Amino acid sequence: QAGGSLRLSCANSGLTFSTYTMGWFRQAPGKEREFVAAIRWSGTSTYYQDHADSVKGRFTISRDNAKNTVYLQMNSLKPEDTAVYYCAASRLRAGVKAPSEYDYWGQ
Amino acid sequence: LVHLQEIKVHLIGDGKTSLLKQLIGLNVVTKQAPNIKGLENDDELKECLFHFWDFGGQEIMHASHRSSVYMLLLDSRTDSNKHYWLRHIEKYGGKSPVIVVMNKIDENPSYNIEQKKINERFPAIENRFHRISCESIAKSLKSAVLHPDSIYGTPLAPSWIKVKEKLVEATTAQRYLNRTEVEKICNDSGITDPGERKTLLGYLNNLGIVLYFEALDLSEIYVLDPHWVTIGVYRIINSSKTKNGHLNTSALGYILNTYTLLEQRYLLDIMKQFELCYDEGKGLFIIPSFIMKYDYLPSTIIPRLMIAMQHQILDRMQWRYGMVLKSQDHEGALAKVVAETKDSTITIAIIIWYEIKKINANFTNLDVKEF
Ligand SMILES: Nc1nc2c(ncn2[C@@H]2O[C@H](COP(=O)(O)OP(=O)(O)OP(O)(O)=S)[C@@H](O)[C@H]2O)c(=O)[nH]1
Repeated sequence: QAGGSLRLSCANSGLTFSTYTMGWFRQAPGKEREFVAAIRWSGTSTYYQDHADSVKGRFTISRDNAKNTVYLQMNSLKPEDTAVYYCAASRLRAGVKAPSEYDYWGQ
Repeated sequence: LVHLQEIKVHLIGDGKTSLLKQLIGLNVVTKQAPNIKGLENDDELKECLFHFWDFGGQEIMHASHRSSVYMLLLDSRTDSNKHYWLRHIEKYGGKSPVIVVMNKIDENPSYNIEQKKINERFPAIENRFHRISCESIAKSLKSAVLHPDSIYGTPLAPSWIKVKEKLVEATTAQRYLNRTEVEKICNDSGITDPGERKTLLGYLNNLGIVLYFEALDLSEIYVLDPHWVTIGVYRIINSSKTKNGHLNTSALGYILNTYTLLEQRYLLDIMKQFELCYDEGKGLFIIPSFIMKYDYLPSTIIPRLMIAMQHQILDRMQWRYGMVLKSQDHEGALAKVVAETKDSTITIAIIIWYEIKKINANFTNLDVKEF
């Protein structure tokens, strides 16, 4: 419901991991895969950890290494912000914060 | 691959001790996540290096001592001169995240700046503000470090980090590398691409461990150590002998003193190369630190306009904020250019405009006003 909560979990098993960054992209009406929140987490460490537009507090991003999962927490959801979320994996190790390198699309 | 996990922070005042209370330093101090109070709770950045630099003064002007975070510092009496350091961060530095903090709120608990207007005016802020006196500073710092416009987690080959460590080991003692030695260390790992070596040196410089400029033009020194080569410029730029306006012939040993006469004339050549002063003759030194108005009046525009010493000058007539000129060209003209920091203006008494434009050309979209 409007301004509620919604935790989405995206799991990846047996892949590069270290050479991989997980980014969430929201685009329902062909919105050209707009960037929402990415994380280059390596164990307890985290390198990129950046947001866009709605920013933090509104949207929370976390990663747990216990089951190799990334969690997107939806809070104060604005009804017009209706879009479908996709997981994307970046693998290039030359140049941090690589949007165009999110080639391996998730589920 | 292997990431870098390092960053530099320059404190930009007009305070600095107040933010040194969060550290528990004449710039260039190193800290880790446990060292910072209030940010050690997050294990996200446990293995992160922090470099803190800070200065302050009126005639002290070292524009070049992303890949950093700038915490601008404000005080109620200095809010009139606020556009200065903000435009300085916009022009020089990089595209680094900026955190504006207002300090000493206890003396005036009713003063708050219009943070919205400056936040929209400066897109590197993004509402990272504090109004504390002597913490949200830790949260702002964390949210600023992990930014695409900054380098904290950057994937580079491990050979690059070995080369960086070897360069640090060489520079902490030698203090100045040769181009031959730079290439030798670079090709120790086999890397000889000018682009690759250029990026490695840029990541070494923009993080402020080993400096490197494109205007040295000296074969004796290629890169250089900020722990000594910047403090050296700091000593000579003000020693109460340059306050009067003229430095002695070679009495830099009286100023300074690991530093000797060889390093003395190394740094002499360096300071003439940085376009800060002119050697005139017989060991004389200037150290210069119509209606034309500049927002963010560059601190070193008079030092660059006074390099033309063998040109129009009447006789040793310098205000340390101005000068007097006497045209030696065809006919006879008397001129004088003087600066006013409190008004951010320059005056002209009656080539001069050509030199002013040639000096201000080294700026990126610096607004100017003529009257
Ligand atoms: N006792 C005490 N003194 C303070 C406090 N805050 C500021 N001061 C005083 O302010 C002075 C320093 O002002 P400060 O804002 O740090 O200027 P600065 O950093 O030295 O100069 P700058 O150009 O880089 S901004 C010190 O003398 C210090 O005593 C405080 O909370 N307690």
